[PDB]
Amino acid sequence: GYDKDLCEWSMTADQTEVETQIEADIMNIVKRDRPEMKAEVQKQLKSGGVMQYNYVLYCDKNFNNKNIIAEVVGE
Amino acid sequence: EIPTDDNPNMSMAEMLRRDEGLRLKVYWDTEGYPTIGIGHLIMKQPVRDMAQINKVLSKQVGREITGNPGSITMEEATTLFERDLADMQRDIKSHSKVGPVWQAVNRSRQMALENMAFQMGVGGVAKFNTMLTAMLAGDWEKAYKAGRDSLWYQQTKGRASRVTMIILTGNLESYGVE
Ligand SMILES: [Cl-]
Ligand code: NA
Ligand code: NA
Ligand code: NA
Repeated sequence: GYDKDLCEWSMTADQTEVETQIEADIMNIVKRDRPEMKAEVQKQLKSGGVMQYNYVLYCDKNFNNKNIIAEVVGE
Repeated sequence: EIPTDDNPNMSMAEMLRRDEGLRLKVYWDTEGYPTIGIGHLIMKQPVRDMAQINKVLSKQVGREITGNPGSITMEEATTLFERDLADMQRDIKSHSKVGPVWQAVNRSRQMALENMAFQMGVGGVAKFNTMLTAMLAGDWEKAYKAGRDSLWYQQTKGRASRVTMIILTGNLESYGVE
């Protein structure tokens, strides 16, 4: 998705703050859509990282954020 | 069967902004290495001292980096990316293990290999012996299975899933490219 404020902030703010926000947004989508995947998503955020998802989540209107679950876990 | 895409409508810049994200200030990767831009590794050491990081980044960018965390512009992120992409694309073609595979496969499968090399280096891709052997033989199912039988797949499963799907199918439908 594209959100002007979150795009700019995620590109520039303190890593820890940005990762907290990305993780919260991902976990909200997980809870809404596929709540059974919560722990699996968390494992992959820990092993694979969090920051990389800023662009698809906030800086790209061509990405539908519902697809972030598959983006993280692969299904 | 499943169609291949010999001229996929996606650039590596697009693919890697998606997979690597986009930062205009320093962050640290999962190995603790200072990074910026689109997966631009500033130093291959787990340095946290921003004065040191900024001095190195200043040389790479060409002007004095300020701030903590240090900051670059979008133009500078683009310039760094173009160079990193050029380096990887040259080296993936020449390496004696990965290169012959790259030469033999279609552009979609090349992008899969390039994506891996941007993540782990050309030398990292070269460790996928079984996968690369299978690709050179056209045994896409064996290559797919080998790629998923890896620490890479367990640690970055989402990215490895969509990349291995390219290896299997020869198209970029796993990245939304019809
Ligand atoms: Cl340090
Ligand atoms: Na923006
Ligand atoms: Na460019
Ligand atoms: Na190339």
